[PDB]
Amino acid sequence: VQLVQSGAEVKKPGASVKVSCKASGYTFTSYYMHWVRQAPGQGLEWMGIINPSGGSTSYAQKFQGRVTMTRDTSTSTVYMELSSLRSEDTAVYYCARGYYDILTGSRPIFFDIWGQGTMVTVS
Amino acid sequence: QKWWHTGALYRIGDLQAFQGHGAGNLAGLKGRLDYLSSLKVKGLVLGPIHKNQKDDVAQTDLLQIDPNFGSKEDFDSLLQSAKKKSIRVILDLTPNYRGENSWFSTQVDTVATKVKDALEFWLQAGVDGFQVRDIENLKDASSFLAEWQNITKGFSEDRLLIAGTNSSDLQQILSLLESNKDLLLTSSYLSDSGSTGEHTKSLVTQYLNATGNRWCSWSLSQARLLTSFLPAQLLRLYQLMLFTLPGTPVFSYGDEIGLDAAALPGQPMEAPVMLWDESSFPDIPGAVSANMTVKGQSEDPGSLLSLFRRLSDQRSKERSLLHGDFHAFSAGPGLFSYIRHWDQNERFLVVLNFGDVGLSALPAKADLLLSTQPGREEGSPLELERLKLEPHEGLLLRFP
Amino acid sequence: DIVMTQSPDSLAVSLGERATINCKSSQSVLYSSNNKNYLAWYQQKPGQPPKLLIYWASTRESGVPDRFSGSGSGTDFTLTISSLQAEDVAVYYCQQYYNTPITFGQGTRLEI
Repeated sequence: VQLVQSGAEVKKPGASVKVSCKASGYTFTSYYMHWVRQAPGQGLEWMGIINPSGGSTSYAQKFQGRVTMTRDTSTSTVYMELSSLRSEDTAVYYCARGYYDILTGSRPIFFDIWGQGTMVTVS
Repeated sequence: QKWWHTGALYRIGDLQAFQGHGAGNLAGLKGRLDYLSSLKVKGLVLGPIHKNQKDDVAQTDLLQIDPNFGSKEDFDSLLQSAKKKSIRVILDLTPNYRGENSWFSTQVDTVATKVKDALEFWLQAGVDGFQVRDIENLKDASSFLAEWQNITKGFSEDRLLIAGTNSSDLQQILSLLESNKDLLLTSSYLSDSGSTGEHTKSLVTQYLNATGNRWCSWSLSQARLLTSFLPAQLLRLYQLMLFTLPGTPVFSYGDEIGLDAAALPGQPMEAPVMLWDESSFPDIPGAVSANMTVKGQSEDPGSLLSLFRRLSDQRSKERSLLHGDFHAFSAGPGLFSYIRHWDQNERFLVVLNFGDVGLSALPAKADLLLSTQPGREEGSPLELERLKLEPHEGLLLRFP
Repeated sequence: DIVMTQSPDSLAVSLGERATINCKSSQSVLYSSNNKNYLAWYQQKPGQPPKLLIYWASTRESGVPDRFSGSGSGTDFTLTISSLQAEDVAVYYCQQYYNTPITFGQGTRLEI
């Protein structure tokens, strides 16, 4: 039971980056998948959420227009794509599994399973 | 008249989303019939609820209820409680409703036989009608709808068949209705919000003349919410129109409170959680305010739920709105205005301003029943020459 | 959007001593429906993702030692470590999930 992300990537200003996040060990379509990025030496910033059962998303306003989250249920993989890259986008990008409260059937947004992370560097 | 002529239909596509996690069974839905009575709806579109192993024709049984929804005896109990409260039950029989292709990709004859046999089975069980969606994916759908309509209507005249399409084209709709001329059909014909009042006027009048003013359904989709196509500023306007067009208005659960699936992060656009109070969405407490819930909107006369109840009450009791006699006169660029009448009963005038600017508009003076916006004298006569509409305002007026 | 402020930004504490990190939120994260505080605490070591320590402001995730404890309510919360140990050198974040967008604290560093 783990989440494994794609390798580190280096990009030029104005390009796009697509990070993958493969799930293993659990029912993929039952847990929401969030994305959190961390600039070097900085804090954590939540980007958005995708629900693997249906594909509905919800992005933070800061990233509305540049972020796109998709899913492939056959491969159990979540993709996050960021366009119009600038210097502020150099960060480690994590995919994180949303907690599921078995008792109440609710999904409060805190993260029990994290991915390795993916370093994206922008010139 | 026919029961589905006497008011609005109410689609509950997901039982667990409509009621709450785990309570999504037929027995639990019995406890919501009082609320659905307060909406004055005449029929529920329920399901599908049958056993459907996804994309597997042999392991799909339209005659057996998925245990996660209850038993056959739970369904019988639900039918009697609804009958005692004058609410009818429509069963959705779309076969592969858990897969991507609703009608499978193989064995068209076997799938059609499953539906045909399910019609006869559930008619004997006491259901009042059926709905089949995604008709565009069904080969020779016009022929199958004719066979299914004959069986449904040959069992009893008080039984209904509802077909659903994603299509918005008029020829593709007219060919589906050809061999039927009694099928209630729902489509994306009015789905585009960007259409002006002049265009909405053209859509309605052109459809009624191509169909010979036959009884039809009025809705924005075959299953989706009004908020899937309309912004909040147009919700009240469209609810006034759908409740005052000649035909049966069809809604989905949550339309009465303006339920917006995008407002709840992560929720499926097709089956969002129904917001009864502040405990309905405990995942993200800040996402739901009181004005978004049934409990909060029930205390507000200006709420969308209060308008839904007022329009539904008028649609099910006024004889001019129960029978389909309708004429829309030219009255402006962004205006849609029409009269509704039947013999000598009370007549109703509907004036709809789809634009963002005030636009100017049979007796000289008529009594205003309600407006989609506050600040007017309801129960005090207005006049139809200095009629002035605010942006996105709709008016309903009475005169004998 | 709810702002999370941690205090202090850096904390030096000897081994086997009480370590106290505070977290303040610009808005109450107490849900009056279930009387729960929608707050979580994470631990992050260099080169590694954050690790969930505490949720519901005071419920500890299975596997986290007993010395870690979370307290507080409403708008004020505290992460406390009874006796600091060597493997606890990390950056500690609080996170609210009462509303969207999800926001974190700036982080507190914990050294010997």
